Amino acid sequence: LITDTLSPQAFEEALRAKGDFYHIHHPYHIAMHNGDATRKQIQGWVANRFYYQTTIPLKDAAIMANCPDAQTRRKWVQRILDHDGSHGEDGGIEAWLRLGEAVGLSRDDLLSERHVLPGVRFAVDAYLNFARRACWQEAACSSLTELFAPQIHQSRLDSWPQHYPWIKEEGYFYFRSRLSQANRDVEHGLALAKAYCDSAEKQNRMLEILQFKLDILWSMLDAMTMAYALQRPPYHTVTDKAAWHTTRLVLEHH
Amino acid sequence: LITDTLSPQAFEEALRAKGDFYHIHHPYHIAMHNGDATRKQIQGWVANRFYYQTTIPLKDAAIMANCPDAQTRRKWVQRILDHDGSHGEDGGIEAWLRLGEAVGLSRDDLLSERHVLPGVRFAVDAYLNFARRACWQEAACSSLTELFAPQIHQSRLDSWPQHYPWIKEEGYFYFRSRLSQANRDVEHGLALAKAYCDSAEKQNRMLEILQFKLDILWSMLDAMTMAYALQRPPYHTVTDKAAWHTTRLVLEHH
Repeated sequence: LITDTLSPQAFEEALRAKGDFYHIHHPYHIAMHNGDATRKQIQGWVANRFYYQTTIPLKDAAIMANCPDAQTRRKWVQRILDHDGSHGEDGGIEAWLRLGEAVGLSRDDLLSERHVLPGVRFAVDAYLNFARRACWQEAACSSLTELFAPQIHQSRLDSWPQHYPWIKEEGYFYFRSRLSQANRDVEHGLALAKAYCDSAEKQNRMLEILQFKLDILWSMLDAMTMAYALQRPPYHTVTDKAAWHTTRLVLEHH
Repeated sequence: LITDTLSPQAFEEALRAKGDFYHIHHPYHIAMHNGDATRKQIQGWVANRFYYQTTIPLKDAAIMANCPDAQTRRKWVQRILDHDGSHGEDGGIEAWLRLGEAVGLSRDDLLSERHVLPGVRFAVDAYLNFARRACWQEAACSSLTELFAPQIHQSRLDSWPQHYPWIKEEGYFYFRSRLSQANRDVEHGLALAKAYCDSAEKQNRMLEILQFKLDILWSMLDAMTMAYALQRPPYHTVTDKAAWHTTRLVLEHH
């Protein structure tokens, strides 16, 4: 807990220390990364992670709708361009679609969202809903967990292909290459947090908002663990079929 | 799937069939009902279920804010009176607090919401956010899962006191009695569904909405399973203390 307002520098260090809770320390992430995960588990990860990615532009658009500052909006929309693709070219979403096919899932499998677990949906939807309601500074700042991402790993040829030979190399490589080409300022979140949180009370609240964001990523992986690692998907005691809801009910009729 | 529009009485039977997916069929509920749950699992269940219970009034008020029909609102508001108490009298929320005391938790433990798991929080908040955005008819109809609740928590000595004699008898009896006195019309959502859902398209959508409501309840028990039955609470690889966010960010500063 903070009593005396931290300085921009020490506040940056309180923010970065939340990195210890990043989802890379989740066992499901670790099993995947070590080559220990099964085919079902990989495919389930890609299909559920896909839901988080197709929601990010809705979430960025929500922030912009709450942002009366044109200069901020000019930087922020690059996040939407990134995912959706612009100038008639392909974007991040197309990268994730290429990974799906590389791991053996079809375009329609991913796009339909049919394999997305309720637990994943609720966590991801919490992110969107926070961005719809919170002030734009607070919602924008929550994007700074992106600073905890790996080294953009490539000194690892012994990492995925190697570990999972059944994954098609063409697709995987298109995925890694579309993503290393992002144009969004991954730092904007931190710069904004440093400028905006200029009192003890805001700084403490921002650390809680960061915690919320981390709780979302971790909770996505809990849901995957239950379903694909522990044999306990929703309703397993009553049916062997997938029976969870499959619709973004508030945004689409059917 | 529904092909051609079902009659009201036949549509009712399709809604009732979804009770096969009610949360009483979840392993965590079964273990509690069977006498095999631990004290930590029971305490964790009361604390997390209490987050759901304190949210119901907010969700019912969100329905009312979207309902321009006075006649509906006069029935709906009794749900709020049931939960919060009226004319000085106590209400269902006080019954849950007594249940918490009865299983060994303090009122501050419950009221503070500090033990609520993020996975429970995200599922419960998805309910409130659906009610805030969906048309009032669709949001109201989801309350019909209350029809699936068994004989209002009562059986010939098979219960909780014989399996868990450490449960305090005063609190427990206050809980069972105080909940039996609710005045809300639990059928209201089912009567509105039969009147409102008068096409195949509405019927199928309503079935998906009920499924969404069922997925909430199941997903709350998944998160409790992960924390209290499988020793995998959030961040268990990095810390043994509780580090999840504990604040309803969009409704309270701290």
